[PDB]
Amino acid sequence: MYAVFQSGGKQHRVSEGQTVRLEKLDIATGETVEFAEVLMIANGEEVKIGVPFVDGGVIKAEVVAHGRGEKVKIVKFRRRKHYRKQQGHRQWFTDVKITGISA
Amino acid sequence: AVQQNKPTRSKRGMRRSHDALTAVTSLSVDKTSGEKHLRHHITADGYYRGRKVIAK
Amino acid sequence: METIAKHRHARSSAQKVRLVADLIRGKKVSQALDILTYTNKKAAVLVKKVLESAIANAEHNDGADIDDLKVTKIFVDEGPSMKRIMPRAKGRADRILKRTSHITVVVSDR
Amino acid sequence: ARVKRGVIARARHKKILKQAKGYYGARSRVYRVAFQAVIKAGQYAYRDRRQRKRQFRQLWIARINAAARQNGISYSKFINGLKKASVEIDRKILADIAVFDKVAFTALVEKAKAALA
Amino acid sequence: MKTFTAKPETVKRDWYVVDATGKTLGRLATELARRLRGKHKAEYTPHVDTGDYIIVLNADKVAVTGNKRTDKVYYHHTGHIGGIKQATFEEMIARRPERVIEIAVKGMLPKGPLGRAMFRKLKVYAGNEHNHAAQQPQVL
RNA sequence: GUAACGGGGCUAAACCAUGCACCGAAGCUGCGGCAGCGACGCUUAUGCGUUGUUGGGUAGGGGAGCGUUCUGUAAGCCUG
RNA sequence: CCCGGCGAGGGGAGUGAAAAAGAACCUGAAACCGUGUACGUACAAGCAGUGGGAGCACGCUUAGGCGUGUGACUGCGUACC
Ligand SMILES: [Mg+2]
Ligand SMILES: [Mg+2]
Ligand SMILES: [Mg+2]
Ligand SMILES: [Mg+2]
Ligand SMILES: [Mg+2]
Ligand SMILES: [Mg+2]
Ligand SMILES: [Mg+2]
Ligand SMILES: [Mg+2]
Ligand SMILES: [Mg+2]
Repeated sequence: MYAVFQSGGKQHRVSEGQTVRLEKLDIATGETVEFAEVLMIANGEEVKIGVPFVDGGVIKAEVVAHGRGEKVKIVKFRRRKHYRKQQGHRQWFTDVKITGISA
Repeated sequence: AVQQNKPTRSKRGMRRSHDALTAVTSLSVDKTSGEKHLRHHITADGYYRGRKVIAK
Repeated sequence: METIAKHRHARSSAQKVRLVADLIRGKKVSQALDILTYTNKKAAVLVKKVLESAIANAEHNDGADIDDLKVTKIFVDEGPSMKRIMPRAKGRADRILKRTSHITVVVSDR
Repeated sequence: ARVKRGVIARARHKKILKQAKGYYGARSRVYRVAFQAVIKAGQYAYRDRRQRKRQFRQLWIARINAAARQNGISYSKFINGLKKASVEIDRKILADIAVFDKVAFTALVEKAKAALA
Repeated sequence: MKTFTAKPETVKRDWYVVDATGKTLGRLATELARRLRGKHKAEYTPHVDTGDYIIVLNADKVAVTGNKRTDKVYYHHTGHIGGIKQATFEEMIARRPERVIEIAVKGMLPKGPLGRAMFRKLKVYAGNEHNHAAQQPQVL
């Protein structure tokens, strides 16, 4: 079954796919707590019942896996006028992985 | 008729294209199993078959 | 040196001579002429001379009389280019580089 | 007491001269390129990356308008159906569903067609 | 990795058969021009070589909207100076739909090379079904 | 040389009225980050997290720095 | 010692730590000129790039959708002082 949701960008195109996302809040480390997503589900969309909504009955969510929420990425990114140069700068996030069970 | 900035490299190296040389390709003729030059019979004696220039 | 000969200066530009060289490689040797003697471009008269000098070095530096050989290598390099001036439109369009090369012919075993 | 410019002289020219692409003629070989061209590159670049965000959007909708309409309701009506929802709003970009999950997409056009009051 | 699906050099070609005996005339060109590129197509990244394969039938059944049945500049000037210019109204040319009218797609394509690859390569005809001088095989 | 819709092309793809929907900017919102000021939470030279807000602008003013040659720290450290 | 005009020039051998120090001789850059290879290229218009981008040549990895080169096609789009 397909997947779908927003939370910091509509990043939920792939089915299970185990792709990065955002970050918990208080801390990242792994393990889990079993967080169902929400019925943003495309009805899961995947079977003889691909549905315009996504809304194909109440409650429909996948549990978050919490594969690996760390790493960063580094990108210089520096501006400069004709008399200055903020050239010196850096801002990143860790985007927790998450594998996501089945729809 | 003056010029102003001109790129020695690349450019010119392009006009040189129409400047490469060429190849001939010709025979030997019955008698000379080699030379014959171009569309000539043979220079060795300058004869196509006999008394032409100098021969037997 | 595995019997060479090469050149230096004389003057005949690189590409000019680099063209005729491509004509001869691989078999060569027994091709001291014909694939060269039957092509007239200045570059040709120059590669042949050194060609023979090279194939001649086969009776001095090494044995293997002239008949086998291969000529597995032939490459020309850019040699110091002479500079001169050229009266033109008051003196702007004048550089003239004579250019020159060599040939560096080789003759090893197949 | 030695400027001896030679010392950074080289490094600077070499720096900008480092335009791999070579571009064309003087655009690499001559220092003239740098602030003339290497500078243009910086300018043309400055605007294109940020102006691009839309050039793709224009494509995204260009295909949605080309996919969703074939099965009833134009792009104009589409997002309007979609517009009505409590949670149902997943934007475009992934909107390219029309290329891989056609069934999803056409199952998504009803989410709007049947949705339009 | 670098996202862009390659150019399998016009990978697949889906055959089709329009009718043209319809009533849309000029409107049809677009969905006829979009098609030979990458309209219904999703993947096969256009811009590069590509296309499809459809075909027109009679087409002789067109009227356009307004009095276009009577207009349409149409001239095919030639490299002849001497004052040429061959203007013929649409109805005057509709007598034999040739490289024009039905061929209203040409002016709608990328033009020049490659776009030129699709060009008339869709076939036209003017009689629908009878002796389809065109490929009889698979079509829709 | 079409050249008095940008072109196509339009009988409505014009206009008038009515209403809904959609596209659309660096505008606003969302998310992250930077800096100044007022506050808030506290901590409390102080400072940091939350928050409200301010950050278009050549001449020109102010404030921070790099990298280079030379001097100290250096017959110390690095090196055939 | 060998090619050559008892040329020029070079190729070996030997000197040397090195001759990739040979007298044009330290290091030897740039313009500029060539040979070789990968790709593009002979129906296509313009500051030659930039944004998108397929293919091809190699390189990827126990696929995982990538790195290097080249760049068809396409939106833009008149150098610097
Ligand atoms: Mg002479
Ligand atoms: Mg002058
Ligand atoms: Mg200096
Ligand atoms: Mg795209
Ligand atoms: Mg917007
Ligand atoms: Mg600073
Ligand atoms: Mg090739
Ligand atoms: Mg790399
Ligand atoms: Mg001009």
